[PDB]
Amino acid sequence: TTELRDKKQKVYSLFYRLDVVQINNKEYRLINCNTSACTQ
Amino acid sequence: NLWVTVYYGVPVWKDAETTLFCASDAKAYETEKHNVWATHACVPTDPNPQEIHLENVTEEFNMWKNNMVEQMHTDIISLWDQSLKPCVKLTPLCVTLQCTNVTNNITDDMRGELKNCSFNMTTELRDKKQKVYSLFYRLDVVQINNKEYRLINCNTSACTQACPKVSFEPIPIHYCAPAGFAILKCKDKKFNGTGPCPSVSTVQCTHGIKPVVSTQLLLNGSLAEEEVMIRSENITNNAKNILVQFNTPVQINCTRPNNNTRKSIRIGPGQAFYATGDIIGDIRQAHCNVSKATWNETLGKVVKQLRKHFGNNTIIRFANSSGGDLEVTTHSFNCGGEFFYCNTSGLFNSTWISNNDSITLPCRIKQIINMWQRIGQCMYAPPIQGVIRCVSNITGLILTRDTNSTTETFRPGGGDMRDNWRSELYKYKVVKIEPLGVAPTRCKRRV
Amino acid sequence: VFLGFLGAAGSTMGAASMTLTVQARNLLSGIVQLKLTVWGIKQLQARVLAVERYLRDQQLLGIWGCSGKLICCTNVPWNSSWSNRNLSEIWDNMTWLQWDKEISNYTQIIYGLLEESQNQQEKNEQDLLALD
Amino acid sequence: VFLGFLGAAGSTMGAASMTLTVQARNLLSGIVQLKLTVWGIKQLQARVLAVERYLRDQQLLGIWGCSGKLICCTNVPWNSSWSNRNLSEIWDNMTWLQWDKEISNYTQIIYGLLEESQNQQEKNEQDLLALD
Amino acid sequence: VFLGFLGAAGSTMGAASMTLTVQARNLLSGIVQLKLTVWGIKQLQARVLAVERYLRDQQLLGIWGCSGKLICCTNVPWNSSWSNRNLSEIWDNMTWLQWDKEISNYTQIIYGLLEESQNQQEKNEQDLLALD
Repeated sequence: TTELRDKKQKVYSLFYRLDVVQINNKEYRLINCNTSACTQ
Repeated sequence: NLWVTVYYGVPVWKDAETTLFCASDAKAYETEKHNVWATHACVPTDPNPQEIHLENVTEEFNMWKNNMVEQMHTDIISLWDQSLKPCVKLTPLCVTLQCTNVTNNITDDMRGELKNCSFNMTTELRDKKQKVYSLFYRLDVVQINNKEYRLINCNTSACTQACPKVSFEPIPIHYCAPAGFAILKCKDKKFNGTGPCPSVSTVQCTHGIKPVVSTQLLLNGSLAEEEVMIRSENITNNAKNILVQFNTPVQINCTRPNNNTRKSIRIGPGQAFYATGDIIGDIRQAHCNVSKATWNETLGKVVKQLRKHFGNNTIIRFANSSGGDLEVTTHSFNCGGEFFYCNTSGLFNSTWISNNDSITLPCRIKQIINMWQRIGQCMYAPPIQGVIRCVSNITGLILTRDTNSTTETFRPGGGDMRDNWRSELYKYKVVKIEPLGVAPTRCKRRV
Repeated sequence: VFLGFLGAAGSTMGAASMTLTVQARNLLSGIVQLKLTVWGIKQLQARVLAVERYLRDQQLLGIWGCSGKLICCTNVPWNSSWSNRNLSEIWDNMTWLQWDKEISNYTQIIYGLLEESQNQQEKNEQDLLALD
Repeated sequence: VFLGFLGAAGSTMGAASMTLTVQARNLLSGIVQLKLTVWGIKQLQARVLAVERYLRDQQLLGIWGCSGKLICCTNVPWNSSWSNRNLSEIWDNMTWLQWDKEISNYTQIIYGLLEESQNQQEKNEQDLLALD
Repeated sequence: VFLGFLGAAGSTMGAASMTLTVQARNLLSGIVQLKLTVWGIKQLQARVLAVERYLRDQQLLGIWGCSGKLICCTNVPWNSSWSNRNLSEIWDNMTWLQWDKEISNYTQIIYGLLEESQNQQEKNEQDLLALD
């Protein structure tokens, strides 16, 4: 989601496999989300 | 032979900055209405403010390095923010608007200026939405890419709704120094902006100063004695500006002839938003009324001064600003919570040689505003229900100085609101008393 | 005659000495009388700084064996290099502000001997007088 | 005999004067020993107000040339209009609370002369005795 | 000779007494000079605690009729049970730290008589000398 609260926007980004984990291309998850929130 | 003798309570002082604090009568606290302005948390004034003229005491006054202004400025800003934090944020208003022209009395004198938009807005019932509508000035919204429009603030920052209970009425504030510091006040009717004052007095605290925010024109300030006062950091430097203080109040009467309603919409959960209902009544553009002969007369008195710092054979012309940002281009001011932007071309359009009637000033209304040139945040004014009209005293000008051997042109400016505070605080300065002193005296001390 | 706070500021040092207490009282003053808030820690800070401001110098007068202040003598002789003027040229023809204008140059220098000499020597001496 | 804080409060002014120090100590007391929080600025404010409360009057005793307080004499005569009673009618037959009940009417009035008369005159005089 | 803050700490109590003021000054020190913030209430708290820390004991010296401190005598005799040593065994052969190591055991006990005896008796007596 972008600033325009209505339609999303398909984007891409790189993430280390130390940061993400497979759920269950394939589906992955930010590791922190199972423990707590994360701040930039 | 003389000896070192120690003295205490010596009437001497050094120019020094400290932390000033406010004072505010006792009737100003009776206005209640859930803390109007940033004031309530402020020590009541004494019923008998004291003073004392000081004979034989003279010294320098420098309004251009008077740090009282700087404190006051940032303190007012702080107050502003604190009064908004506990109020409703308008973040979910940032949506695509579907807008159309408003058919004002045919054909078209009003030029619309407002669009009756509509969109599906969220309500308390977190499950089903409802379509609502509201009016917004075309100064607040902008076309995306009926047509689609956007709240202008959403490209820069979030916006917060000012509480409907809190007001913006300027209230007289007194400033006091802590023990060991003195408030000095010259009573000299003459003052160049800096230098020695033959007649110096001192006071407990300052006189009540209203925190009036305005550009170009100064409103509800203090009056000058003798002649019109011209003050500038450097008259010859046109990179600077000129402060003009009047001798006689110049009445200005501004009106918004719109008995409009407030279709408040419950954009919860819980918190409420005040949208613009309908506009009915005398559909005329808001404007200001100025006594023309009065303006001409006073302007002349101003030119006399100018003559006195430029020569007895020069030409003085007055014109409007260089243009650009509306906030600087036009005269901005608050009346009753509403923000006006007026075309002062109707005033600043004249000339003087070598040696009713009334004026109507077209104004515009904005609801999204930015204080003190500050970016990163914005404040939404709620529409004020009913016809809004008020009157005030013009008490000075903020002028700037524009093939340089005769004709010079001057124009209105502003922007930096520290100028406004300084236009009053020039009468004051703060010094630090040093009680301890020594001196030679014929005395040899025994056991 | 009561003049008022700093009422003698515009007079000779001799004249001004008459009413040092009228000033002394208000050097510390006293009285005065949603959380935080502007002013919330400013009145705090200021009122604190007043107390410190006062005692910082009061302690010096405590060290400089007087205490009964406003005025007291010492056993330190005045060095002629510290603005060589006559008493009538000083006390009967100069304000305190004008005085500081000059003498301020030797402030810490004079404090040296005030902070010490007498304070050191007045004592010991007394202990020795207590021998019998 | 140690009575305790305000232990002589219920006695004649003469009797009470015996143990003024027992009270004096606790007039300032001392000791005592997520941010802000309730109490966070209340213990602050209170402990401050204690210090001010104390010194505000202590300075007056500093001005009223005594310092060695609890009790000291002056050179100001008592005006008979200020409750004309005999010493046995006062000191041997009246508590301090009962005393204030009456004399409180002339508080500032008496302070006038205490704040001044002697403080003014005791001095100058001394400077003149220092002539030789 | 100026040694510096605590410059005589490593010397005999007799020697150390020479320069008590050099220490005294910095016992209270003074000077020092987005809201809250870390340090925001820590410099506050600390600077406060310094003032209290000081006065708490200073008042005791106020009560113990001296005021002109660093050193003063009393009319309380030393009980031999409080570390029975000779003067040369004490003053000429012991540091202040070593002294406290022993005498600290009777601190409050000694304070009892200091807080009282003389303070009680010195007075009354004087009032009686004022009879004529």
